[PDB]
Amino acid sequence: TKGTSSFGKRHNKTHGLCRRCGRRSLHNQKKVCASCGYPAAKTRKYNWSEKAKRRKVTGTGRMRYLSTVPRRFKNGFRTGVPKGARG
Amino acid sequence: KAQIKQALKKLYDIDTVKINTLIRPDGTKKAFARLTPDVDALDIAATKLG
Amino acid sequence: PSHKTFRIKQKLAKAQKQNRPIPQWIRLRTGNTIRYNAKRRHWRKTRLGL
Amino acid sequence: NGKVKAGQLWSKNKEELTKILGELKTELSQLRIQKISSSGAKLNKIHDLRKSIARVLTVINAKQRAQLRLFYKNKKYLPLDLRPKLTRALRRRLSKEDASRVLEKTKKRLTHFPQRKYAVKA
RNA sequence: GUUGACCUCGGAUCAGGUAGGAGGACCCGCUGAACUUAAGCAUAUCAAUAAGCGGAGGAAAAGAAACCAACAGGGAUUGC
RNA sequence: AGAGACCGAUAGCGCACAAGUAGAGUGAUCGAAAGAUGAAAAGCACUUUGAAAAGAGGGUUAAAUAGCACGUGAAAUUGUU
RNA sequence: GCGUGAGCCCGGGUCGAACGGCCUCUAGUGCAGAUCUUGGUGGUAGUAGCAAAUACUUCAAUGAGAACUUGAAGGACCGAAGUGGGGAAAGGUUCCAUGUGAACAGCGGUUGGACAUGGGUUAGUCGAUCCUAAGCCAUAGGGAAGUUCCGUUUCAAAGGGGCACUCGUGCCCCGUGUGGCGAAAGGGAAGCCGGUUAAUAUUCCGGCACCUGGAUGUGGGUUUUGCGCGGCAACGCAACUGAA
RNA sequence: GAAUAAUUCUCACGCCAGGUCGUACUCAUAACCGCAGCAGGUCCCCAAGGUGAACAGCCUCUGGUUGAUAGAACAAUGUAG
RNA sequence: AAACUUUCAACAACGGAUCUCUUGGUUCUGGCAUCGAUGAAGAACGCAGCGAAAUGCGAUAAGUAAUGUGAAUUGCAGAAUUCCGUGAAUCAUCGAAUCUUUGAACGCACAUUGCGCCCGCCGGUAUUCCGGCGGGCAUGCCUGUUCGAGCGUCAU
Ligand SMILES: [K+]
Ligand SMILES: [K+]
Ligand SMILES: [K+]
Ligand SMILES: [K+]
Ligand SMILES: [K+]
Ligand SMILES: [K+]
Ligand SMILES: [K+]
Ligand SMILES: [K+]
Ligand SMILES: [K+]
Ligand SMILES: [K+]
Ligand SMILES: [K+]
Ligand SMILES: [K+]
Ligand SMILES: [K+]
Ligand SMILES: [K+]
Ligand SMILES: [K+]
Ligand SMILES: [K+]
Ligand SMILES: [K+]
Ligand SMILES: [K+]
Ligand SMILES: [K+]
Ligand SMILES: [K+]
Ligand SMILES: [K+]
Ligand SMILES: [K+]
Ligand SMILES: [K+]
Ligand SMILES: [K+]
Ligand SMILES: [K+]
Ligand SMILES: [K+]
Ligand SMILES: [K+]
Ligand SMILES: [K+]
Ligand SMILES: [K+]
Ligand SMILES: [K+]
Ligand SMILES: [K+]
Ligand SMILES: [K+]
Ligand SMILES: [Mg+2]
Ligand SMILES: [Mg+2]
Ligand SMILES: [Mg+2]
Ligand SMILES: [Mg+2]
Ligand SMILES: [Mg+2]
Ligand SMILES: [Mg+2]
Ligand SMILES: [Mg+2]
Ligand SMILES: [Mg+2]
Ligand SMILES: [Mg+2]
Ligand SMILES: [Mg+2]
Ligand SMILES: [Mg+2]
Ligand SMILES: [Mg+2]
Ligand SMILES: [Mg+2]
Ligand SMILES: [Mg+2]
Ligand SMILES: [Mg+2]
Ligand SMILES: [Mg+2]
Ligand SMILES: [Mg+2]
Ligand SMILES: [Mg+2]
Ligand SMILES: [Mg+2]
Ligand SMILES: [Mg+2]
Ligand SMILES: [Mg+2]
Ligand SMILES: [Mg+2]
Ligand SMILES: [Mg+2]
Ligand SMILES: [Mg+2]
Ligand SMILES: [Mg+2]
Ligand SMILES: [Mg+2]
Ligand SMILES: [Mg+2]
Ligand SMILES: [Mg+2]
Ligand SMILES: [Mg+2]
Ligand SMILES: [Mg+2]
Ligand SMILES: [Mg+2]
Ligand SMILES: [Mg+2]
Ligand SMILES: [Mg+2]
Ligand SMILES: [Mg+2]
Ligand SMILES: [Mg+2]
Ligand SMILES: [Mg+2]
Ligand SMILES: [Mg+2]
Ligand SMILES: [Mg+2]
Ligand SMILES: [Mg+2]
Ligand SMILES: [Mg+2]
Ligand SMILES: [Mg+2]
Ligand SMILES: [Mg+2]
Ligand SMILES: [Mg+2]
Ligand SMILES: [Mg+2]
Ligand SMILES: [Mg+2]
Ligand SMILES: [Mg+2]
Ligand SMILES: [Mg+2]
Ligand SMILES: [Mg+2]
Ligand SMILES: [Mg+2]
Ligand SMILES: [Mg+2]
Ligand SMILES: [Mg+2]
Ligand SMILES: [Mg+2]
Ligand SMILES: [Mg+2]
Ligand SMILES: [Mg+2]
Ligand SMILES: [Mg+2]
Ligand SMILES: [Mg+2]
Ligand SMILES: [Mg+2]
Ligand SMILES: [Mg+2]
Ligand SMILES: [Mg+2]
Ligand SMILES: [Zn+2]
Repeated sequence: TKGTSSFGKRHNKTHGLCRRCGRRSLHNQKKVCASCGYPAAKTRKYNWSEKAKRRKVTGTGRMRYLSTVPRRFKNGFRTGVPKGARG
Repeated sequence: KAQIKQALKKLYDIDTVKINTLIRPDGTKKAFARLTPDVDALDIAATKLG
Repeated sequence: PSHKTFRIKQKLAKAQKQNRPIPQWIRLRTGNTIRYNAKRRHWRKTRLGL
Repeated sequence: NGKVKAGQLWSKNKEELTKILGELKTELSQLRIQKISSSGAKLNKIHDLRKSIARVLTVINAKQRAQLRLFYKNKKYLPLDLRPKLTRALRRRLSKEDASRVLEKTKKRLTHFPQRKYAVKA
């Protein structure tokens, strides 16, 4: 009766939605994410998988703050306004 | 509901007796406001609103 | 089930606002290559993971 | 109309800016309320109105910060958002005064034996 | 007896500060294999390598002799 | 940022395209296919048969032996003569 | 047409933007096989088959088209441990109305859980929220090169209650003990009847109630020697001071 | 704490307020899991008349279905009776 | 003699080889040194006159200010400027701002849009109750301040 009959009894959930990475990988009883390692302070990452590292490395998101640093560096991290501007 | 009641009074100068709310399947909130019986809702919907 | 939490309710709302065809005027722009919607989902075909 | 221009905003105090902001706000709400059951040339007025609101908020904010910076001039401690933001590492560096100090003994040596300007003939 | 010191140990949403995470191609350490070769196999080899852990920068590390030599003596470190 | 006795869409990176996307797995993880109308849409007005999809005329174009199932259009396999 | 041969050259048709001969240089350079890799296509073949769960028939209407669409009339099955009326887990709009070429419903289709456009979920009383269970994790401390392992009251200086404030600042008591998460079936304050929509209702409308918290005034009760009377009794009565 | 008023009287009546999230529909020979509109699997509440010891089998009421590709013929060999 | 099977050609099918093309890869060489508690990298939810995705942005939301240029955007529509001066644009540049819920993530928690405490202002008869608004409350360690403990210990 292993197989088709036993497959009918599957109506529970081992994993739920993680609060940090968003995948359905948070273990319900252990309360530990199988993907990012929440709630540890560091993020889970291993060198035996290069594919997994590249799926979430820097640059795969929005870069909301880090993408404006090269422009500020080139101009010397200056402050002020251009000469006789209005306002 | 406490914020809805104060806003309607400030905006249109209307009074209510009770307010019911729900959240729609599309993620937005809809509120039912019942006026005091001495004011006609049909009149308000024409003077204010449209 | 009728018992839901607010996080699951929020997810279900977004999944059905993302399930409409493309407007007609998109297909008449210069240098267009989009024909249809390639991410259409149906409750009888593919299961969304929560 | 419903389209204000930043040129005239810069020459006003806060009282005018606040009441202009209020008048712009009520008008935008009314057009939203009566937006349904019709459609026409009022459709672009809402776009002009919400952009006009952004301009007034910007001018109010800028005039406030200028006054605050004048207040904290010649003070030892300033609020965090008025302090310069260079970079975390750039903010921890030794100041130029401290990084260029020397001992008494090495200073006396530079007074009497610095590098010289010289040439060697062929 | 009163009062005043010293030493050690504590409280405070006391005044002012500072660390964690990301990145890790290259750099400084710790810990640590087996497949394989020996026509078998245990010392050996693969290798003071892969995987695991901690710490930095535009370079890091090393560095002004308790050195090399045995000469008619050289003279901090690094690289070809 | 500049280049090459490199590859030319089953090649070159898994990805020349809304690609680490769609999809599979409880999970760690696995992971594609898919480029080319014409110089210019000038992307077929009107009449007629049909319930409609469409057909027959008639038009545009250098070309429809280029009609969006779109450059060229091989073989396996199939229809008529 | 040429060459022993691998091959080379020309005529006819289709087509639309680049290509060759000779001497040197260079290589990811020559396919029938690997139960070879990717893609495409045959014979078999209009073949095997589309046979559990008793079953359909007449008239009319719609429509290009009706066995499996709608009305009426007959004939039947489920037979209250139901093919009935409601829920928990799981799904996520599948719910309602209007309309519709193709594709899907292994026959058909004017019908659809399919396709297009709009609409729909109303609470102080039903739940969650509060409590703890098996269990999980912080704090004091001890291991481990380290990611971290143990430890839950311990070999710890571990709390909370009141009063005025000129106005917070100031006074005075008690002390053995001192965190959180964990149940939509355990524990637990409080709502019933009638009506209403295409689609919600113990939630909307009408009538009639209840619980908790907070302020407070009338009536009544007690006290002229201060905090109620009655009954042998079991006890009764609208009240009828009470800190550590 | 009273002798003219006092009463921190658990008595009657009277004043004010009660925030936040779920609520549609199915729960299965088509809305869940088995690659699917699969004779499999998946926790509960309500429970009529007759025969009969009876929630046995058999017939009926309320409620619900008439849905599983069809038409014609009756050879061998089969499956079921 | 037809039909059927088989072979070749023309035209018509099925399928996407071949030829030519390329806003893409790959390898080498040269220049530079800049993330974060002043809240990063990553995640979620929203924002357009008509948008599902992709790109951009954050309730000031398909963007605001400032500087330069000098007449557009374009699938449709409307409207604005039309270069006087008060200036088109998904333009270029970028020194001033805004920046939802989270995340090392910080009042305690979180499978909950759950439950608290302190200070101030505004309403409801109110220091104590209810509602709205603004500002706050994690841990380890350093320097300083102030309040303390101990017959550890000095003098009087
Ligand atoms: K101290
Ligand atoms: K590399
Ligand atoms: K490692
Ligand atoms: K590929
Ligand atoms: K999946
Ligand atoms: K020509
Ligand atoms: K022609
Ligand atoms: K052609
Ligand atoms: K030819
Ligand atoms: K057939
Ligand atoms: K049957
Ligand atoms: K039946
Ligand atoms: K409630
Ligand atoms: K009420
Ligand atoms: K809840
Ligand atoms: K609550
Ligand atoms: K316990
Ligand atoms: K430790
Ligand atoms: K409970
Ligand atoms: K309704
Ligand atoms: K009285
Ligand atoms: K009495
Ligand atoms: K309901
Ligand atoms: K219901
Ligand atoms: K259920
Ligand atoms: K019976
Ligand atoms: K019986
Ligand atoms: K027979
Ligand atoms: K037979
Ligand atoms: K090619
Ligand atoms: K976006
Ligand atoms: K809780
Ligand atoms: Mg389990
Ligand atoms: Mg100014
Ligand atoms: Mg509600
Ligand atoms: Mg402080
Ligand atoms: Mg670190
Ligand atoms: Mg090897
Ligand atoms: Mg060997
Ligand atoms: Mg061997
Ligand atoms: Mg061996
Ligand atoms: Mg390593
Ligand atoms: Mg750095
Ligand atoms: Mg160097
Ligand atoms: Mg150094
Ligand atoms: Mg020395
Ligand atoms: Mg020497
Ligand atoms: Mg040397
Ligand atoms: Mg190149
Ligand atoms: Mg291809
Ligand atoms: Mg490729
Ligand atoms: Mg092509
Ligand atoms: Mg034609
Ligand atoms: Mg041609
Ligand atoms: Mg074709
Ligand atoms: Mg062609
Ligand atoms: Mg052929
Ligand atoms: Mg061409
Ligand atoms: Mg080869
Ligand atoms: Mg071959
Ligand atoms: Mg061979
Ligand atoms: Mg047959
Ligand atoms: Mg069948
Ligand atoms: Mg059969
Ligand atoms: Mg039938
Ligand atoms: Mg029966
Ligand atoms: Mg029967
Ligand atoms: Mg329906
Ligand atoms: Mg219909
Ligand atoms: Mg069919
Ligand atoms: Mg059909
Ligand atoms: Mg149909
Ligand atoms: Mg649909
Ligand atoms: Mg209750
Ligand atoms: Mg622990
Ligand atoms: Mg320890
Ligand atoms: Mg709890
Ligand atoms: Mg219960
Ligand atoms: Mg009360
Ligand atoms: Mg007592
Ligand atoms: Mg219903
Ligand atoms: Mg049921
Ligand atoms: Mg079934
Ligand atoms: Mg299924
Ligand atoms: Mg009997
Ligand atoms: Mg039959
Ligand atoms: Mg037999
Ligand atoms: Mg942030
Ligand atoms: Mg906001
Ligand atoms: Mg606040
Ligand atoms: Mg600190
Ligand atoms: Zn996670």
